[PDB]
Amino acid sequence: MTGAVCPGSFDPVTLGHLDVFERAAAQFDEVIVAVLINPAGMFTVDERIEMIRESTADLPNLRVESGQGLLVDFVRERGLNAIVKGLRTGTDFEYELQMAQMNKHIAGVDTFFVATAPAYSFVSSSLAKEVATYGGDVSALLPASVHQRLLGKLR
Amino acid sequence: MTGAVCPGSFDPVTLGHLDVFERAAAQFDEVIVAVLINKAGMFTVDERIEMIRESTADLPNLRVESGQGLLVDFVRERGLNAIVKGLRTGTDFEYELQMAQMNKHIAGVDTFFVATAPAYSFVSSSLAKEVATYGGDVSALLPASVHQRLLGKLR
Amino acid sequence: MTGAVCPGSFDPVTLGHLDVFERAAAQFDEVIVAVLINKAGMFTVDERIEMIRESTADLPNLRVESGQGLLVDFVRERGLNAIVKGLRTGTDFEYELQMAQMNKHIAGVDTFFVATAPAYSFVSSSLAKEVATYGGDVSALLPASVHQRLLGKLR
Amino acid sequence: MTGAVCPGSFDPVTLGHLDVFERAAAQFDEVIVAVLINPNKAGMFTVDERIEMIRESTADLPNLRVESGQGLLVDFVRERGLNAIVKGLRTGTDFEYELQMAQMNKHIAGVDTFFVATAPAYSFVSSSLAKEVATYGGDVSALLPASVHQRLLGKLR
Amino acid sequence: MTGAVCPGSFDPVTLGHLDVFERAAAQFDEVIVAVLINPNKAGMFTVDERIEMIRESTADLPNLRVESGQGLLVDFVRERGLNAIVKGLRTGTDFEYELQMAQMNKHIAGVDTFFVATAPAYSFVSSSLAKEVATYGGDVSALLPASVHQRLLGKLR
Amino acid sequence: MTGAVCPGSFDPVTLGHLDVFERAAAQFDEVIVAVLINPAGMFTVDERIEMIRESTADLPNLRVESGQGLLVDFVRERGLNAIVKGLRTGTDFEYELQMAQMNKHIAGVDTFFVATAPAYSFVSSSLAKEVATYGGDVSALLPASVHQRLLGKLR
Ligand SMILES: Cc1ccc(C(=O)O)c(C(=O)O)n1
Ligand SMILES: Cc1ccc(C(=O)O)c(C(=O)O)n1
Ligand SMILES: Cc1ccc(C(=O)O)c(C(=O)O)n1
Ligand SMILES: Cc1ccc(C(=O)O)c(C(=O)O)n1
Ligand SMILES: Cc1ccc(C(=O)O)c(C(=O)O)n1
Ligand SMILES: Cc1ccc(C(=O)O)c(C(=O)O)n1
Repeated sequence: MTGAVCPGSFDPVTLGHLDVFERAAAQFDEVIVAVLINPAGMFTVDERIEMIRESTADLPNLRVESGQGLLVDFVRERGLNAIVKGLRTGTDFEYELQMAQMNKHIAGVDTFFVATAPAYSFVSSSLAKEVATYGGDVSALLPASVHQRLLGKLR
Repeated sequence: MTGAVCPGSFDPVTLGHLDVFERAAAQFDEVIVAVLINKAGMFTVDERIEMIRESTADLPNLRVESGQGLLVDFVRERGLNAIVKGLRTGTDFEYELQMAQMNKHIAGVDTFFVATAPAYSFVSSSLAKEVATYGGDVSALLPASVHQRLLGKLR
Repeated sequence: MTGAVCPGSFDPVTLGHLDVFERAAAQFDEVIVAVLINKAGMFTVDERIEMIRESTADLPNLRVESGQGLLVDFVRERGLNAIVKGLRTGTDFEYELQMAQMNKHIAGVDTFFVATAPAYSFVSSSLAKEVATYGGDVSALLPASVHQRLLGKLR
Repeated sequence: MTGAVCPGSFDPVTLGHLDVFERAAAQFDEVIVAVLINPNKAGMFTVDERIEMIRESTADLPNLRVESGQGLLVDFVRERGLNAIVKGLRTGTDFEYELQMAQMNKHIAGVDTFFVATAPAYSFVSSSLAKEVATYGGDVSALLPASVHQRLLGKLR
Repeated sequence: MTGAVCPGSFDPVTLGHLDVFERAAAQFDEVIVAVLINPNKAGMFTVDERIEMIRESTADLPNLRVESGQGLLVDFVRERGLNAIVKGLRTGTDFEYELQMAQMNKHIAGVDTFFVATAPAYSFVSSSLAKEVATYGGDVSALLPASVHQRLLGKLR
Repeated sequence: MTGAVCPGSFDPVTLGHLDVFERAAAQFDEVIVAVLINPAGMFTVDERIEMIRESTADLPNLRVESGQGLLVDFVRERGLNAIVKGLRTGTDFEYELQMAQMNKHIAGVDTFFVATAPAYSFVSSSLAKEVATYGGDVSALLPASVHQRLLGKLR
């Protein structure tokens, strides 16, 4: 039984995230999306989880959970030791590499990186929110349910 | 009827910026420098605009305006669809690429990048202010007008 | 009286190149595609030129010429002093920056960089030829005319 | 029935490669090491030598096997009923080229590429730099598995 | 009478920093570790604590001394009759910003900056990531000198 | 007694190289420029050494020697264990980092990197030769004696 964790704040989840989720779910027996919260954003943890579940309805081996603290503890507590992280334009890859090597050192957890599809490579949660805030149309970059909710939080 | 917008916070404008303005003005019929308002910074919007106008008096086809909201709206509301953005040492080019792809997606606006001259490649508004704050000589890196104004804000 | 030169070996021209040509032609009055002759490659200079002309028939202000020697001489001998160069995934941008600074130094020619559309961001002439050689379908990544011609050279 | 292909020329395999093999084998049900051969440029080691050196240093990995191939990697992957590649990263990896290839490979064949950074201890070895250093007498013994080191010295002498 | 300044906030010093200190001390007649303080943002450790942790882990380096400062690094360097900075590189270093600062520092004061990559074993530690990991219970004991680790745990508790 | 080696092929030496030499000579008691030859260029080893000696006449603690084989052997044979390498626009820094870590591992030799001055940041031996070959003026980027010799080898 294989498995990996897909971590992020997902505030909100984007089609870039979904693409990575789909690829993880296709290649591992079990995937857990870890909605990591800070001491703070647009959507509550519960809202974020609901948006991810709506978007991943077709992935029966993927589940969504909230987490706090050390990512490697979240991973190991669930009997796993792999992380799958997406890459997009603007990803701080050098910092991701630093964290991957740190996470392997402190807990033996591996990190696999996968680039999101070119079509979704320039969306990020932060930039989608910024563009939407000023009336820009990011509907092609987000799940339909997310775009609906986003307009709600803004209007 | 060609034209481009050169965006930035310009707090203050540097010779690195001016070099890019000059190239934009040499290659496009019309250039608009967009002083993006959203942090208070050191100089007020009017001061920034004044300093740019003073530094670009020899560029007849260049004008300076402030703007709020999406950069692409600023560009499109003036009948243009090109941005000219400078590169220097320390530019977050990956983030600029993300924004360029987003801006093309949401509004059909092209972004052209040009590297500033080597002599001005290590100045930024932030680093110039920091160095000058602590008594370093940045007079070779700023328009003569700007430099005096900066000393004024500090003393 | 604005103008830019779009240089490359174009062996063959891709949709990534065409996207850049289209943007250059939309933002400058005059565009010259420079097919730089110096390795024999797959297609002859005349074939490359033909394929570009066929692919750019809807761009009235664009023309195609071959060139030898310094790119800056090609540009300056046509009364221009701007280069428009595309960026894709795998572009050696650091080398392009070195050449841009050198070209500005020796001839006062500016270089503007523009990222090609995400959909065409992973095609290159080399990778398209390699993949097609081994039977991969690159028809979505090349002008329809070019694609048939490529199949011809292979079969 | 999960699985991935770990590709390379492995001329010779290094401890950097082996680290990546081990991680892939720990995270996928089956792993195939694809020894990709250019039929028009011989390397230092023959295909059989390359395969033997990998097998001898992966004997502890029961779910890993080693096969050679040529042409499109995605055909090698798909003909084995898989659609994942696991590729290692080290210092000096042309990551932008690997990203270009990954996006191309997804486009033409639907195959996903997962990248994993090799351990810091092995992050500066590559087949090419190991061969170069050894050619001029440098000690690369700590960077290559035992199945490789003296065979490499043999080729050079 | 050669010499270099090794700058940082060292809040706390890591084994990555110490590796760089050791290399600088091996290659220059004198080394000064400059503990640069922002007078308007306190860190986890006080200046005296930072200096004590560095001193305790550099006792074997007779030609290294430790001093705090603020403001322009190049003034700290020049007022000591030196004109070289030795700065470490690790994974996640903002090298482009360091390059910008190096060119600025040469321009305004004639001071040269030499960069050296820390050892692979210490390449993924940083003061900030060590503090973050330790805050949430992760084991960073192998990445920090003995002068630091339990003091860090003390601050966090 | 401190010391470092500055390695390269220097075919020919540029002002970028000279800037690095000067900084090494200012910071180390002894500097050795290692002219490394391959199994191949424009100038012979002896010509390269002569051009470097002409350019470094004012550096009494710097000497020039040819070398073959492992750079770390060259360094250690001379009682040293430091390398000083310059950085310019277009340097393959990731490969330099790989070699530095390899060189430290196999022989305990440290590598210090220093960026050349912005004015000399876009010259390289290869690009200077290429530009000069087609009649471009690189005289501001090379020592006077070198530029003289370069015109000689070309004409
Ligand atoms: C698909 C994807 C991958 C990575 C990131 C990230 O860098 O945090 C993002 C995002 O910024 O929201 N998105
Ligand atoms: C000439 C120039 C080009 C780009 C930038 C930028 O990254 O915003 C700057 C700056 O930081 O002030 N300056
Ligand atoms: C669209 C595009 C932009 C740039 C390049 C290049 O790096 O030369 C290429 C290509 O490799 O064919 N293509
Ligand atoms: C461990 C490892 C990962 C990737 C590579 C590569 O860039 O091909 C190598 C190598 O070059 O031999 N090695
Ligand atoms: C060894 C080392 C070198 C450089 C840095 C840095 O980027 O400031 C660090 C750190 O962040 O603590 N550490
Ligand atoms: C000053 C300098 C530093 C490094 C290099 C290099 O990368 O080889 C060069 C060059 O290319 O000739 N020049």
